[PDB]
Formats: sequence, structure tokens, C-alpha cells
Amino acid sequence: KYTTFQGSQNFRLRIVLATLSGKPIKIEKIRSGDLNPGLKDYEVSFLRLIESVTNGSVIEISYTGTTVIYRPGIIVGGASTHICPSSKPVGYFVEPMLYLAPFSKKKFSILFKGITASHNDAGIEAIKWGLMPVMEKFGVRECALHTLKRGSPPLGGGEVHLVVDSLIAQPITMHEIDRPIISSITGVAYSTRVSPSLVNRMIDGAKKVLKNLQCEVNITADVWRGENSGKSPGWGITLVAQSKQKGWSYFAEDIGDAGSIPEELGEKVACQLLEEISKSAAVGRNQLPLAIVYMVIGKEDIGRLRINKEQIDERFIILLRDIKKIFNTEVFLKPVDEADNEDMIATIKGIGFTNTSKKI
Amino acid sequence: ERKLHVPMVDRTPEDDPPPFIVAVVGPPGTGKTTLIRSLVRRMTKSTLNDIQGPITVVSGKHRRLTFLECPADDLNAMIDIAKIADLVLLLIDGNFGFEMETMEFLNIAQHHGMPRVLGVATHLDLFKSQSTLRASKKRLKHRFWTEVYQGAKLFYLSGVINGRYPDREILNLSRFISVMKFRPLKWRNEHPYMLADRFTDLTHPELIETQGLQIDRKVAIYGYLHGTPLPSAPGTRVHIAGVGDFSVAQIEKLPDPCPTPFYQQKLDDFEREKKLIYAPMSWNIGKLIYMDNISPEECIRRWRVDLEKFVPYFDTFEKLAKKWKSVDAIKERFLGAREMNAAKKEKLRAQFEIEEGENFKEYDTWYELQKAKISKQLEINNIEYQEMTPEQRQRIEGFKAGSYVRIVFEKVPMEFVKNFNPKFPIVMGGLLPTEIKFGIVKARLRRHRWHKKILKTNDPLVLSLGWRRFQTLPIYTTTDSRTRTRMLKYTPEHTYCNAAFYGPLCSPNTPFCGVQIVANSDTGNGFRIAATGIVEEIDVNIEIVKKLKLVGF
Amino acid sequence: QHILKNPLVAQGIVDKAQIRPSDVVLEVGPGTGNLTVRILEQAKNVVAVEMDPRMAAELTKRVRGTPVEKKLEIMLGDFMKTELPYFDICISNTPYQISSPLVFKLINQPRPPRVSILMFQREFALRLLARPGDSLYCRLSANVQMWANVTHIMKVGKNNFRPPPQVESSVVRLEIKNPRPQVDYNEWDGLLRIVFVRKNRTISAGFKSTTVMDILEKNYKTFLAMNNEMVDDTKGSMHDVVKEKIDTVLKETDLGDKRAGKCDQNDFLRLLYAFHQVGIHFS
Amino acid sequence: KGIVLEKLGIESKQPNSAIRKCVRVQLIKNGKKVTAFVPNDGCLNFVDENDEVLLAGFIPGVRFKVVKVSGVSLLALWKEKKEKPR
Amino acid sequence: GTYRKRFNEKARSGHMAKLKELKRIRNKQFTRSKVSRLKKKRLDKFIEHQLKREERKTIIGKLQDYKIDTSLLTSSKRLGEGRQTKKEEFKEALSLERQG
Amino acid sequence: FDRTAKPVPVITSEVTESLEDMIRRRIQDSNFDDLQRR
Amino acid sequence: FEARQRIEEKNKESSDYHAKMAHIVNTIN
RNA sequence: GUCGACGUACUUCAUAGGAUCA
RNA sequence: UUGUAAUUGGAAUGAGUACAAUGUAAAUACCUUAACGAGGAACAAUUGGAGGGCAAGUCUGGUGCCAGCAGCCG
Ligand SMILES: Nc1nc2c(ncn2[C@@H]2O[C@H](COP(=O)(O)OP(=O)(O)OP(=O)(O)O)[C@@H](O)[C@H]2O)c(=O)[nH]1
Ligand SMILES: [Mg+2]
Ligand SMILES: [Mg+2]
Repeated sequence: KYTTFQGSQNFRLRIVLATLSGKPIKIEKIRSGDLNPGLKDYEVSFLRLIESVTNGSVIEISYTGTTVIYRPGIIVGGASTHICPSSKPVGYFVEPMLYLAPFSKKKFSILFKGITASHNDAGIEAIKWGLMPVMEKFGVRECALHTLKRGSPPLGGGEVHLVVDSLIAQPITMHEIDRPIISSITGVAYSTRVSPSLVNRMIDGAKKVLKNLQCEVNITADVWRGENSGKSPGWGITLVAQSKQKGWSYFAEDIGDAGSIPEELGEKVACQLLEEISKSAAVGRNQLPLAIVYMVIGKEDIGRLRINKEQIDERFIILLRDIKKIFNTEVFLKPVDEADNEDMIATIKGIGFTNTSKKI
Repeated sequence: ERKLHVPMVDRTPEDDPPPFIVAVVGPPGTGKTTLIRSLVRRMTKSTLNDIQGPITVVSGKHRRLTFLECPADDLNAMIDIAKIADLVLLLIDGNFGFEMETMEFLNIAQHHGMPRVLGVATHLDLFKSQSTLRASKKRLKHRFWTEVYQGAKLFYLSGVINGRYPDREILNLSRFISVMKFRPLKWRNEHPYMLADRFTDLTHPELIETQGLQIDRKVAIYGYLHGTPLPSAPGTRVHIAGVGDFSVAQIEKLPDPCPTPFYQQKLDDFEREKKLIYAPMSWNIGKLIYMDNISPEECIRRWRVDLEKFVPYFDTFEKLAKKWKSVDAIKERFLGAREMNAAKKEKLRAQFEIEEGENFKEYDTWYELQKAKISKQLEINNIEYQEMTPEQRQRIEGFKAGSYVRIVFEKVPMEFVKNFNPKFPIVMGGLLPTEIKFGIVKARLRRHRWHKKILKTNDPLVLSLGWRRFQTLPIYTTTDSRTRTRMLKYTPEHTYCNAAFYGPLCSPNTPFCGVQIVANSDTGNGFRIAATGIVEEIDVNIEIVKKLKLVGF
Repeated sequence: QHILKNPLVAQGIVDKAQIRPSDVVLEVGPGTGNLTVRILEQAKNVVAVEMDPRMAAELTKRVRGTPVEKKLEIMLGDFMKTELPYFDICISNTPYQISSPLVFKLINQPRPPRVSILMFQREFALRLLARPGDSLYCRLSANVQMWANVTHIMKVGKNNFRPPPQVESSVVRLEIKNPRPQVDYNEWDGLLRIVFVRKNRTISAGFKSTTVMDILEKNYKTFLAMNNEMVDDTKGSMHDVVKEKIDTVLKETDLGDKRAGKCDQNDFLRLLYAFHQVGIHFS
Repeated sequence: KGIVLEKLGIESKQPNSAIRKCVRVQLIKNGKKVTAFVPNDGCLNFVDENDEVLLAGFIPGVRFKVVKVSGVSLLALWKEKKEKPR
Repeated sequence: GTYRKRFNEKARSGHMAKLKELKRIRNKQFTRSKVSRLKKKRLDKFIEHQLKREERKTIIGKLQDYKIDTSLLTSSKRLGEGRQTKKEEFKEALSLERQG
Repeated sequence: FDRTAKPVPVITSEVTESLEDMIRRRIQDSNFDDLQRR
Repeated sequence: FEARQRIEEKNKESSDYHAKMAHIVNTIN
């Protein structure tokens, strides 16, 4: 009757994958042993968001809150506003909406309100220059995330408008069996309610680490001040390494806490960016789950994506098992014929998914 | 210009395709059975005294045919054969002429995806004059051309001797089938289906006696798979026409019971390196990932935390800083930006390919370009499947068409086992996720032109959506110049009208046909195809509204 | 004055500017503000330089009581005279009379804009876009191409402007080069000026002019003076040595017999390096 | 021959309007997109997305009219003498 | 008609051979895809451009080797003048005296 | 049921806010359209 | 209250339709 | 690259004049 | 003295059916011909174009009761 899961691990993914598959699921024993058991405030909010963009879905939260029954309906989208609790930033809620937006009866036009950055969730730039570019490669031609106002922690106060105008039957079959060549490094260093000197110093730090490279480095300085700057001081940097030949991008992001040296943050994100590149083959680790999910829901054909062995970590394994539990799909991994590197080709057969919600 | 068409995908497997289903459909007494016996004798040189259910016969070196005699007096059968038959041998009584059943089947086939149709006229020996015989043939042929197409082949059979048709015409008919090619149809190339060859009940008889005959049964169905590959894992939802929706408890492939001669020769060829009729009814990381017993952390260490944290795990800042003091080990990824001159040129050529190779990297027509992209992807499928092992291939793609498989269903109603007639075909069809959901279906529907009476709102109508047949109460509406959805009392006499009904959902563009009467007792003499339409939208609610007027003085 | 009325070309200009949401735009020649409203729609904030106070007031009235009102800033004055703020992009429909200065000002801004979309008259734009060996290749082309890269966006005709002008127009894209190439602007321009008096003659013939010899001799004497070497300063003391130096450099560079209009950037750089080697500095 | 992409005037309020009879078709030979007329909205019911349509020469700017859909004449369908095969 | 494209040239190779021979005799007096051609042209232009860039970089480096200020040097703008006023003469005299 | 005429507008707090912001905007620049003596 | 809502609602439906008609007619010509 | 020239195919703007009557 | 007939009278005939004969290498057909074969002569001529009129019906616009679109839907 119900495919049963355990714990709060991959809460968003399991709900999203259930919605795409249409298979009812049950998530039980959610933080049973904790002092405060059951769903968190932000988890409930995400469920509210899922209900807004869908019709016919049925959600039951147990009395103690440690069990969730989710019977998905059709994705319908539409225009709506969502208030994100301070516990999580907007990026926590925007990221799952990317998975569902391109296969909706009506365009997603959602205004997310709350904190716009955090230490553990996707930033505004990470979605704009890191994830939607992956979506565009898969057939989502037009999609935008407008930053009406930035809200830094703890008080937040930001506003972002997500618009996904493209509606597609399914993602195109992926065929990427090479290591993309990085052509240039870009980035955005933003700050709120503070002097411009911080953004300059962050750019100075990142440029020191990246100077030895052989590609151009140009980091944007986006200093926000005034009414649109939010309610608290904050500053963060996002660096993206761009491969113009095939439109692939690798990114690393982080934000600064009060009293931290801006230069150190710039250096750290630059160092992290290089770590991601060394560990990545076609897509970064943080972009990998989106790529795999989109391949699973393509046409009934064999899509190939090159992945480095460094990307096959605990997170990758759990993702595949959840996909197999819901979709019964198995990712076949074969070594590459080359010897210079130890990359592997992840071949995924699509399930024949199609966007039936859209009217003709 | 006439070569151009809408590009589509043909899912027929490159190797070992399933037999083509040949349905012999016609009114009672036209000679369906005697046609099958004559055809079977020609291809196999043996006469079948009695035929029941599908019969698979070898028709060539690498070609097989599955003959199925549709019950002439059932309309439900005629619907579901029409949804699976690759070829339809349309029997027409030449002396009598066309009948309603012949016309009823064609209309069903036209709305559900027209298959190959061959008209076969019998009883021509009953004519007494050669002149009137030619006139009937000319009238019969031209009427047949309107339904199917202009210039369609129509075969003429004179008389039955020893329960067999004349040898010459059967030879002509046999060759015509052999060189035939079949179009790619949208429905059949998107869903997995199978015509059951034999039927077996696996219920332990002890359970039959302890609990009684009323207990639900476990049944095994054997037959060739068609259409898209069927997934290997159990739990797949399938709909058996005229029974209901079930789940695949178990599935496992068997040796082909009617191997084509080319296949046996190839198999015996391997034996060196180291029957024509079948009518039964008559530490690798990949493995470690999918061992759920082994914890993911345990897996990682053997061959060498959660997605809530979007930012991936990184080493400490100081350790990363030392690791990336020098940029080496990633210089390959980044663009470079008397004998050495050649080395420079080779570098520059490589740089040029990266920078502008994609822009520069032809077929005459846009149609051929699309067919090139489709064929390339089918090529890539074949290469990968050859690379993976047979056990891995079955795990990934599932059981491809042409496979002879055993499928076991649990909780099957006992009436199916008890009231089992081999004459009536058993058609199983896979269901996509949308077929599972129930809800309101918005469609464009029109009364069939030959149907005498117009349809009424909230009047039962038997709809044929996908693999499924069911009765519902539709509400015929109108757009009111695209302002509101106004309830109509009846369908328009000679035009379309929007219709809303509750039933199992299906993808848009799915055509359907509707009937009011399926029982033979109430058939009467009129046309039984009452409505035709195409589903436009699927939804959980609808806002039909009706005009209400208040009257005063 | 000439005012554009075609909306398609304005939309194309603003689009091809490729304004990022974090870009500050310098918009010269605001006029009524058909471009300004759209630039405001997709920019961080707009700084406008207007000469006519009436037109600035009308623009302010148009933008009053709108969500983009706080974004706009208007500077009043002459564009050349004003000292301008930092701007990332330039989008100008300014009167053509200041076309040539504008360009070089954009080139010599302390932080030059990464991209600029400028409308000029067809002849001026083609001279900007001219390649070596072309008929219209001129000093402007060489200088701008050394300091930037100019490409053609579109051809704007006469009918679009009311009242119709007597000259056709075109929109071009100017992309200043970052980092700035390391050559003194004065010396580059001086060499070009000496060699482009008649671009279809031999470069030697360009250096035959008596006043050119006088200037080069005075420059040579000044160069010797700066190096603490003692120089006579008579009018004709160093004429014969400078003549020989010019002859030798022209001969060895093989550029004596090459027309200036057919010489590319590298040829002039080679000549400049040779003259610096032998000791002649132009400006 | 062409592929019916979308019915642009399907939503227009005024019945049997000139706009209502236009269909956006993609020419198969070269892939260029063009506009074609339908004789009347009654015929527009037969035409739906993703059918092969045979176009012939004919709101200015529309120079083509549909004569066959799915290999069957529209006039035959409009006169209730044939069924569209799918 | 002599050298027109044939449906299957491979199936009539011998025929093709004759044609070639004929051409070689007929046109003896003279002898005595779009994408591919454009790709060759752009490749040639690209390699030429890169070589020019390297040369330019070397020359600019050597120019930095030889660099001075330009305040005292007389600009080439004076080429047209050909005669100076007493104000200009006085300015030049003062400048030279400052130089010493 | 259809309505024949425009409904009587209601002065809600938002309407008053917009009106007074309008007046403040107009008076800030002294934009008064008043009769001028001839 | 409902009367005001309908007029406001019908206003948006008409405005979108007229704009959405305009885009279609522009594309065809 | 909303690049230039050419070739090809189209679109478009320039139609009213005399006599009588009110 | 004009038009309209599911009005009406008894005469004519072949499309078709068919003994037969002729035809033909044998046949089919044609030409002949016993016997059948007509009122809705339902033994049921077609392909295009133009113009209407009807409502407790629908949509759009506004110097009221109107105009345009159109109307298989009341
Ligand atoms: N004279 C003549 N009789 C025929 C012809 N075709 C069939 N028949 C006769 O028709 C009768 C029925 O033939 P069948 O083969 O049973 O036809 P069927 O399709 O099986 O009929 P059902 O099974 O009852 O649905 C037999 O007696 C045949 O001899 C024909 O061309 N001429
Ligand atoms: Mg039978
Ligand atoms: Mg005859």
C-alpha cells in the first residue's frame, strides 16, 4: 500500500520523488528518540508549500508528529506567496520547487519570504548560477530567480521571486561522457547593511588563491544598502567556474559570521571551489542529485553521465537507494576506458515520465 | 512531400521480435475458422482440426504470426483485440455484403489507432451470374476503400473444399502478409502488453477445500511480451481487460516455445562452437550500492550524511589551504589560454576545438534530421545493453518484447478461473502512473454520425479509455463563448461538445470511443458506437454550471 | 533635435547591453526617457547626464510615484565637463557632436565600463569598425582598436528619427580592454599622427616632412638631455643623425614602403619599438 | 506536409472569428513555422495538436489552408463521410 | 550528363573510372561541405590571431624595457603649425631653462 | 447574479493611505494645479 | 462586498484576454 | 555574432481630374 | 390565369434479374428476346457559389429601447 521510510533523512527528496512518481509513501519514526520528537517547524512549512503547488494531495501528520502519510496528487503550480520560517532560509524551500516546477499544469510564480542565506543550505547565487544552469541543460529553457530584497541572518527580511516559465513533457536524455574544460571563473561577493570595504576585501582574498590559475577571474561586487538590504548585516561570496563549451558550471559558496575576517572567507571559498573541481567530473557533488533525478524521469532511453569516484560517497549511495525504493530504477556504473583518471559513467534508463498535468 | 511524416519512435526490438498478432474478425458464419486452418496449413503443412485461443505459427525464416479468432457476437472482445492486433483480416460475406459488426470494428480501430486491415470476401461461389459477381465485388471494394484507404488490397475467396479455401488465393494472401510492414502506433509503443497464450491456476487445492471455492486464486499467465519493455521487478500494475487491475507478484522468462528457424540455427551454431505450431490453449561498487544490508558507510570502506545539508562536506580550511598552495593536479581541466612550432599548432588546434568546435558541429530534410536523432539514441541503447551482462541487462531494461514470460498474479477473482473460455482472449496491459489515478476527465466528445439518437446528460455511457472499459455518467457542456462551462441537456446533432466525467485518468490526446449497449440481448439493429472523442485535460474538480431563471410579474 | 520613436530598436539596444541586475548604468543623452525607463526596470540604479533642465524635469515627472523612482539619479551639466561616477555600462543616444570625445573619455575613465552600447552616424561607426587595409581605416580605428574592441550591433535608418536627419545611423558595441595594454597613449598617438597625414603613401614619405624632422630632432635632443648627455641645441645640429636613424629603422623594420592604411597594430608596435631602440621618442 | 503545433485562436471569444480558424503549423520539409487557415471552427475540432496536415495555397499574412488531416480530407470529415484515423 | 551525380556511384565504379580518364584528357589543357570549409577558414584565422597575440605581447614587453615620460617631448600635434608665436617661444625658453 | 452598475466604492485603510501618500507626494514638490490670476 | 469582488475579478479577466489576444495577433502577422 | 557587401524572393508609399448641384 | 402537390387516372420504357439463342478457342459483355422489373417512380445526381429569416439563447462596444460579431447550444 505505502512505501515506508525511516527518519527525517532526505525528507524533501522523498516527498518530491513521491510527487513525481505518484506513489504514496509513509515516513515514520521521525526523531523518535529526540527530546522534541516529530517534524520541525520548517518541515511542516515545506509540507504546506507542497500542498499549495498541488491539488488532490492528502497529508496526515500523526498526533505525536513522528509519522507522515503523503498521498501525492497532480502538480498544478500557480501564483502563491510563502513565508519561510527563520529556522531555514528561502533556498531550503526553493530547491525542491525546482524539481517540480517544469512539469506543472501552470507556471510556478512563488514569492518566498525569509532569510536568504545560511551555512548549510543553497544560497541565492547557488541556485541562479549553480543549479538552474543544470536545469537548462535538461530542457528547462527559461527559468529565473529574482532577488527583490536580500535578508541576512538572523532577522532576515528578504524576498525572492521564483518564475519557471518553461513547461516540458520531460527532461531531455543526457549524454555527457567527457570532462568539461573550465573556461573562466566568475562569482558574486555580496554584503548587506555594511561598508563596501568588506566586499572588496573578500574579492581580494579569493583573487590571491586563484591568481596562479590559467583562466580569467572576475568576481562581481554586489553591495546592498538601504531598504532592500534586509534587517541584519551579512556578507557572502559565491564563486562559479564556467565551462562555456557545453554550459557546465562548478560552484562553491559560503557566508561570513560576525567578527570573521572577510579575506579568510574569500580564500576558503576559493580553496573549496578548487576542491570541488578536483572531485568533480561532469557536475559537482552538490549538483549531482538534481542531475540524477532528472535522468531518472527522462524518456525511456539510456542517459550517460560521467562521475568521478570522489563523488560516490555516502550521500550518493543513499540517494540511489531512495530512487530505487520509489522508482525501482537502478543506476548502472561502468569504468571509463581511459587510464589517466578513474572516472566512471553512470548510465540511467529513464522511466518514461511525462507531464500529464499540462492542458493541450 | 508524401514521404514526410511526424517523427516517432519505433520500440520493436532489433533482435528476436515477438510474433505479429493477426486477428480474424468478422460476423458469425463468414468463415473465420476455415480461413485460419487454410492459412496454417500453407505455412506449416499440417491441418488443425480444432482451434482455440491464440495460435503461434512460423511463417518464414525469421517471422512468426499469432492467429486469434475474435468472437463474432461480443463487442467487448472486438474492442480489446482492436487495441492490440497488428493485422486484422476483415471477413466480409460477399453474397450478403457488409454487416454492422464489420463496420463497428473498423470504427473502433480507427479511433484507437488504425492497424493494417485486409478485406477478405467469402461466399462468392453463392453468386449465380458472373456479371452480378463483378458488380458486387466492385461495389464491395469501393465501399471498403472509403473506410480503410483508397487502393486497399481486397482478397476474394470463392468456395470451401474439405474445409479449406482454394490453394491459389491462400498463397497470394500468405505472401501479402509476409512482405507486410507495420506502422509505429503511439499507444502500442508506449505501454507493455501481452496476449496470454495459456492459463494456469497455481492455487494449492488444499486451500480450495479448507476455505472453499469462493477463495481468491493465484494464477500464472504465459505469453509473448509486446510494446515497451516490461520492468523486471515485481509490483508493476497491469490491467487485464475484462477482469480488473492487478499487481505482478512474480515474473520470470522461459525458453521460447516456438523458436523461429533462424533462431534455432543460431543457437545450434553456438552448440557447434562448444514444432512449427504452438497452440497450448488449443568489490564492484554497483552491487554494493544495491545491497541494502550493507550500510552506506560500510560500503564505502569496503571498495576503498544526508541531503538536508546542501553544502557538501569539505576538509578543514587549513588542510585545504595547504592542499591548494599549488594549482597543479587540475591544470588539465582548465583551458591553456623549428619542431616546437608543430607543438604550438597542435595545442592551438585543440584550443580551437574546445572554443568553437561545438558551434560548427547534413541531412536534406528536417524530417530526416529528426529521424537521425531518434535512430542515434536507439543505437546508443543497443551498444550499452550489449555491454552489460544478460543478468544486468534484464535488471536494467527489464524483459524486452519478444520474451516468452511467466507472470503470476495473486488475489485473482475465482470467477475468472471458473468461467474461463479459451475463445475469449486475455489481454494484459501495463499501466503508467496516470492510469492509476482516478479523477474528472475533460474531453471533447461528439455523437457518432451513424448513431440514431443523440446522447443525454447524466445518461450512462460505456467508455473505452486505454486498456480499460467502464461505465460512467458524463455531463455535456459548452464554453458560452469561452466565458463559463454551461451544462447542456443533449449532445449537438452534428458537432463536438465538451464532456466531463469521473473515471480513471489518462494522458491528454488519448482518443476513445463510447457505446451505450454491449449486451447481445439489447443490440437490436442500430449502430452501437454511440460517441467518439479525445481527452483534453485531467483534473480533480470541475465547475459545470446551469442557467437558473427567476420568474415574476 | 532628433528623437527616436521606434520601440523595437530601443528594446534591442537595452537587451544587447546585457545589463546584469547588479549593474549601475550611465545613460548619456536621456531625452524623454524611453530608454531610461527600461534600463531602470533591469538595473541596480541609473545615473543620467542631461544638458537640458526642462527634459530632466520631465523625466523626473515621468518617474515620479513609481517603484523605480529611488533608483534614478540625474546629473545636470555638460557630459565632457562633468567628472563622472563609477558605472558598469554606458547606453547613450547623445548628440553626435560629442561622439568622438565620449569614446575616448570612456576609454580613459579610471575604471572603464566593461561594455557600452553607443549610437553614432554610419560614417563614424564604420570608421570605428574599420580593419587594416580598408578604405576607411584611419587614426581613429587604430587608436580605438588598440584601446578597445568595437563591433557592429545594428543599422538605424533615417525614417526612425523625427525630424529625419541627413545622415544614417548605427548602434555599435564598445568593449574597453581590461587590463589596459601597457603603451603610453601619447607616444602611440604621436606615431600614428606622424604616419597618418596621408594614409595611402609610404611611411618614409610620411617622415620626409620638414616639420616632422624638426619635431623628431627636438625630441631627440630632449631625450639626450634627460639622459644627462650634453646636446648642442642648435637648429640643424642633429638633423643629419636623426635622418640616418629614421632611414635605418625604416629599412630594417621593412615598413618604409608599406602604406599606413595597410599596416596593422603589430606593424606600428614594431616601428615604435625600433624608434625607441634607436632613441627617437615621438610624444 | 506540416505538424500542427498549436491552435492560436482556440480561446478567442467571438465564434467563427478569423483568428479562431488559424492553426500554427511546422513545415516538415524545412522546419519553418507558418500559419494556416481552417474552413471553419467546426472543422477546427478535427484538427488537434501533433497531426500531419497537408497544406495548400490560400487576417492578412496567412497564405495556407488545410486540405487534409491524418491523410483524410477535411471536407470529407466535415460532411460526415469519413472518420479521422489516429 | 557526363559527370552528373549518380544514385549509387559505388555500384558503377568502373564507369566512374572512365569519366576520370576522359576528364584528364579533355581538361589536360588547363592542368598544364560548407561547414567543413568554414571550419578550415576559421581555424586558419584563429591560429594567425594567436600568433599575432604572442608577437604583440613580446613587443609590448620590450617596450616596457624602453619607457620614459612624455611631458617635455614636443607633441606631433605641432606638425601643421610651422611657425610659433612669441608666447610659444617664451614658453619653450622657460621650459628649456628649467631643464637646464 | 450579474450586476448592472458599478458598486459604491468603500474607503478602506489602504485607500486612505494611498490618497494621503499621493497628497504628500504632490505637496513635496509643490505640484499644485491651482487657478492663476490673469 | 461580493459585488466589488466580481467587478474587480472581471476587470482582470478582460484585461488579460485583451492583452493575450494582442500577443497572438501580433505573432501571426 | 540581432556583422558588412552582393545575389535571390517579397512588402510598402506616393491617384485623382473637370462640370453641375447643396 | 400564374404557381405549388409524399393529390390522383392509365399508357411508355430501361437500369437490374433471367429461360433461350447469338457471340467466343472457352467464357464475360454487346446486339436480340420468353417471364419479372415504377409514384416517394426510396429503382432515393452530384459538385461549387450567393443570399436570407427565426429565440425568454450567447459574446463585445456605447450619446438610453441601439450597433457589431455571430447564433446545431433556448
Ligand atoms: N459455400 C461457401 N460456404 C462457405 C464459405 N466460407 C465458409 N463457408 C461455410 O460457412 C460455414 C461456417 O464456416 P466457419 O469456418 O465455421 O466460419 P466461422 O467464422 O468459424 O463461424 P463461427 O465459428 O460460428 O463464428 C461452413 O459450413 C463453411 O462451409 C464460402 O466461401 N462458400
Ligand atoms: Mg469458428
Ligand atoms: Mg454490365
